[PDB]
Amino acid sequence: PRRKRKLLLHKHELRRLLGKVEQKGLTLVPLKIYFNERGYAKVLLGLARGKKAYEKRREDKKEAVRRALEEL
Amino acid sequence: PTINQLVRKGREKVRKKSKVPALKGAPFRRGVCTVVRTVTPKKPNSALRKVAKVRLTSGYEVTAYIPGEGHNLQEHSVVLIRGGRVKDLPGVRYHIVRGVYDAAGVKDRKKSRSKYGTKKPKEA
Amino acid sequence: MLTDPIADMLTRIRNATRVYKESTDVPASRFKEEILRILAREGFIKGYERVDVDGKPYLRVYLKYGPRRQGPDPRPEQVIHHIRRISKPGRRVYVGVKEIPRVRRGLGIAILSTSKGVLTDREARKLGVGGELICEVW
RNA sequence: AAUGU
RNA sequence: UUCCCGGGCCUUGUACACACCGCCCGUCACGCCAUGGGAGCGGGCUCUACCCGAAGUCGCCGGGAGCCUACGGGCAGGCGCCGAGGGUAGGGCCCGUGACUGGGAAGAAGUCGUAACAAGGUAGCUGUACCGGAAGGUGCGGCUGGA
RNA sequence: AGCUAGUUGGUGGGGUAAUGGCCCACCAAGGCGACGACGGGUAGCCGGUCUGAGAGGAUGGCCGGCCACAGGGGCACUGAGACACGGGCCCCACUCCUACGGGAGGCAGCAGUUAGGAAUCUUCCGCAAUGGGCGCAAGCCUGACGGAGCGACGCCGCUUGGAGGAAGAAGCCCUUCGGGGUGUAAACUCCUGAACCCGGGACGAAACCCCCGACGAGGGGACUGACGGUACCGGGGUAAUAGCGCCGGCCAACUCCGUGCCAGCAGCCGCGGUAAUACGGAGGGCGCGAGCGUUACCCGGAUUCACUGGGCGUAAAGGGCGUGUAGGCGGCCUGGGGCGUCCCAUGUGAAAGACCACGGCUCAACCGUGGGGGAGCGUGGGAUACGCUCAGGCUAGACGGUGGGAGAGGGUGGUGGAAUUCCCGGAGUAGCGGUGAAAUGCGCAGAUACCGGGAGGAACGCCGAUGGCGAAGGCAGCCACCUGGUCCACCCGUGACGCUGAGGCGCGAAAGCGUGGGGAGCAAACCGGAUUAGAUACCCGGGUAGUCCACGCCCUAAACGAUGCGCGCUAGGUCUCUGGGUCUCCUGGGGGCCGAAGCUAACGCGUUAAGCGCGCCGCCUGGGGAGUACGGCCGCAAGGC
Repeated sequence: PRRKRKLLLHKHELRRLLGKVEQKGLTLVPLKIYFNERGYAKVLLGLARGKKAYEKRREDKKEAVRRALEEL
Repeated sequence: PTINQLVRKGREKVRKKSKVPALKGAPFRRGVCTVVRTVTPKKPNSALRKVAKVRLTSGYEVTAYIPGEGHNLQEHSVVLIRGGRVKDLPGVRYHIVRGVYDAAGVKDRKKSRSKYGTKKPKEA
Repeated sequence: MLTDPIADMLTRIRNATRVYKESTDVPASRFKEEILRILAREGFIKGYERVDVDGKPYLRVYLKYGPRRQGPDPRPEQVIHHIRRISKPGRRVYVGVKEIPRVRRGLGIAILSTSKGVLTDREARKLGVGGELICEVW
């Protein structure tokens, strides 16, 4: 199910997305999927804000005492 | 309560509910698959858990988990149900025993195999 | 109306000693004396004497304690740390000689009533009789 | 004078 | 120095604690799970009444009827009570199932407000009654687990 | 929650081996049930077995004992015995033979098939032994049984090897590139010799029988072995299987890379978001070993149904309160009985099992022998402290008498003033009312404000609280009547007459409901005006039920001290209501506040206990779903239980 499926984009179109992707932290995300006139699976990509830092609450007393014990 | 009261009524003996009615309390139980799905977990975890609606011999149509990485279960395969909930996916209370009937062991697996169907890989 | 006479007595002793009272009274009962007679014999109480409160006959128990102590809370430790009724009117308790209790490994007594009179758990064990476990004291 | 993935 | 913004110190309330930019309630929309009701259908078990009733035991007869006799009788046979089972009808408890429907829980950044928690901005909660998209509001009375 | 008509009993029968409603006539109206009948669900019962410190809990597979059945169901025949597993009659279902009219059959015996299921074995060998049946006997039959077979299904034993052997090969893994680890592990040297080949080879078996003697006792002789040429013994003899679980915490065992809330783990908490000791592999480590893990089920942990051994002010948990039935519990002294209780003796407690001692297979697992416990229950004798019972006595509980007392305790009949509204009448003029500010509204049709009269309803200011009364709900002008409770004093009378209380009965704020009445003020619903984004609200102007009365319902609540009732025992202090006193002070009853001891998770409680005890009732065993549904009772309904 999860496969590194390859996409098809014009050479000049592909380089423009590489310029933006390598340079900055902007993602390319599947915006949607469908089938065009000809009847081919055609995916619509988007430009990403990225960011969205995932807050991770931390340090459980238990560990803290734990380390103190052993280290010293 | 007074000792007299205990003589009159007596203590209510426990009685516990079966975490798993795999009927006749048999160890495992065979059953067919009606729907082989992908479900999204509770609130902290994210993923696409591979569970499969199975219709056991004992008339129950229950949901069951499919362990390992990858499977070969079809919208109508013969499976053997084990028993073990999944604190993550709601009404899912039985694990599907990998390596029996249509449920294939795990390809490439090499560690805790006994519990994943896969036989001992010859060191070729 | 006072439901359990003995239980009352054993309890007065308790409460009483609990506040280092020199002595307290208890409604006179011939049976109760027999108990006290044993409490005395084993030196749990200095002793006791038959007396009168407005014509009504009582028993005066002269409590006993340990010596005063050092440190905060100088109160002396009791000789009667624990006194508890076993067989109550709501649930009488009986023991055959072979089932008579062993109180505090021995440093405690277990007064009971057998058809041979009111004896301790030894006096009783040594006599061959069991009966209605009255209470245990230690 | 309301609400806050 | 009332007011607006920021801040000391003490005290107070708190269902907050990544701490009020906090917490949190009910309907509504969608999807899924179990369950109640539901015109009724499909069963299982059991009960009662009556009709037909094998075998067989027992009870009569055993004669215009055969067979054995040591003619007292006996067997065959005839009849009857009882009777497994079947048939009809009506009840009972339980189970499955049903268009549709009531509420319930879960679901993920859905839609509407904001009732509660700090006088939560009208103290709150409560029995009851009425009312309203929804939380809820209001009357009467009660509690303090409020001033 | 009621059940019952052969139902319960009786007289006489029928029947059997025998009692009996087992069956039948007849007579009577009985029998059973909250100490749980009837009905429903589940289930073969015990010895034991697993677990457990134990008391308990769970279980009844193997082996022993009892019961029941033999395809579903009925019936008898025979017989010492059956209403008969491989006997019979009949109906039913099903399969099979047929010349279609009637025949044969029942594996829940052994072995085997198929179906069902996660899953459960050879169409075997032998009657040698043990046991059975028949027979004088030889002997026949015995899928009982003694064995072999298959399955790590379980327990015990056994092996894959033993002594050497490097600053430490290679490979692999990590590295602060020195080096660390796997690792004495291996290769390597010796060494022993599972297996396998060879040779010997069981005990189990000594009898029935025959002979002598009388076929008795005794003595002598003879045959017989399925397992098996197996166990075992002797000779020789090759180093000759290792897997599985786990390594974040509970829990013993850490590093590199891959992946990037994906893939996945998971028993709980929880890991996974680009250095993951938690996912996947590898290296390494830990545990265990022909096994290791998973799943299900029981006990444990869980004093988490608590007897041992729990609780109920705020955590779940006091019934809304009385009266009281059954029941449970009961003061002081004496005597009888001796039921509970205790003691001794004795019978029973089958075997096996468990415990212990000693032996048999090389150990053990197993197995043999002997020994000790064992509740319970029967019988016999004894004891009389406590419980019970009968009797005699007592007055310390309780109740009664005399005398005082306080009180918004209750029910009925009246009646007193202040206030609101309305009407009538004076007088009087431009506003009144209302809010945060307004407006709707009312007012020049003469309101608001002011004086007098009248009508009518409801509630009773000050006193008056921190007070009083009541079982609770609750009760407030005054007067009279009828009436309950409660306190004190004197210690006069009765003599344990007591405590509690499943059901039962009655009382039960407010709202609400039915008739009829009443209706001044207030006010859900409703209508306006504002506010606001909206305002089905808060604020303002109106306004109907209802709030009031009578009678009858409803039966709930933060019906709260969120604290059941009674009794006894544990410092004091201070205020207060009410009574007695040799009223400087002591004493009884009630209501508050602080605080000995003690209790409590803490807050707090504390002689008005949440302390220390006893009796009895009620109630709680995680949050939600739910005080919901179903059932039932109750209710007019709402709704209650």
